[PDB]
This record gives sequence, C-alpha cells and structure tokens, in this order.
Amino acid sequence: GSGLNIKENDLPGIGKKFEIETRSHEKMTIIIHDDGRREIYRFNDRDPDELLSNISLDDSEARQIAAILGG
Amino acid sequence: GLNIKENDLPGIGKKFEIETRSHEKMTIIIHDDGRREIYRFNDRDPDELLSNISLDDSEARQIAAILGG
Repeated sequence: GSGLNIKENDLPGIGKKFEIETRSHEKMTIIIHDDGRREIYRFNDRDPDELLSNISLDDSEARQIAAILGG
Repeated sequence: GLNIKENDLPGIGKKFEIETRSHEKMTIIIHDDGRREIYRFNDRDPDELLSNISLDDSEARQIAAILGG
C-alpha cells in the first residue's frame, strides 16, 4: 500500500534496525547502534539484493543531518 | 570534519551540500512546499549519482526523528 511504513526490530546487544518504505515506494534501512553509530542503506526500488548506496555517521553527524532534514 | 554549505534557491527553497567525516557527500533540497529531495554522490565523482530519494514533509520529520534519536 501507499503510506509511510516503518518496521522496527531490536538487534540484541547491538542496536535497533528500522526498515522504511516511503510513499514514493523507495526503500531504506537505518541501523542505530548502541554506541551512537548510524548506518543508512539504500536499496534498489524493486530489488532488495541490490545496494544503491550506504553511509556511516557518528552520533553528532546524524543529529546535524537530522536537524537539516526535519527542520 | 563535517562540512555543510547552505544556499538559497530563490522562489524554490534551500540547498544543503554536506560532506561527512567518512568523506561521503550528499545534497538535500528542501522545497518551500515541504518536499525534501536527497541525492547521494560518489565520494570522488560529483557527476555520478549513487541514489536519490523523495520525501514529503511528514516523512522527512519522521525519518529525522529516527536518525537524530
């Protein structure tokens, strides 16, 4: 369906994983590590096995980018 | 270091060009009407787009909350 869909999973001892599907039907996974590290993975719209891009951010970077993204 | 360059796009919105500690690069366009567009480029080639995503205002805020949490 076409709305914002977020699936959250605990990664025991490691952090939290968020799998997001947007209204534009684009796919992203965000891992938030307990130590502060953020990892974002972008996958091919129609192929989960195909990684388009990925980025690792420390805590301060993630918060700065989040401030921009969300106003 | 984390480097951010902000420009105004007159009558359209704002552009943020971001370079991270990992040397990765992204451009975020924030439209006046609330749309966000995010572009990810090759670290060494500004001409090669790795990925892009379009978000509405609500989606942007929700994703920001996850990222900044």
